[PDB]
Amino acid sequence: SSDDISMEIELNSTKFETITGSDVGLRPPLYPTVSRETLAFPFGKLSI
Amino acid sequence: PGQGTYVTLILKPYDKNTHGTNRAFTIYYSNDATGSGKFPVYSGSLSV
Repeated sequence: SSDDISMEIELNSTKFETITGSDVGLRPPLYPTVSRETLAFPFGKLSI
Repeated sequence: PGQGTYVTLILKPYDKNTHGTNRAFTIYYSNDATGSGKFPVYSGSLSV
């Protein structure tokens, strides 16, 4: 699940697409496969 | 610390061909006006 999630802020005319492959080397695994376990994807101080 | 960048490097698993016989590696950086020397920033054993 490298580069799987990605924030893309739209400005008034432009946009800037970042991605967690460009941010986070910490990778929440789908194992704990046992049901209803939710995950997290922190973006540290996204200076737009 | 100061001006600088983070780089997280994903490396291929071991090949007998392109990695030589040593399964380990070391990885340098420089400035680089080429020939000014290059600093060892990391050393490690690559995996199969």
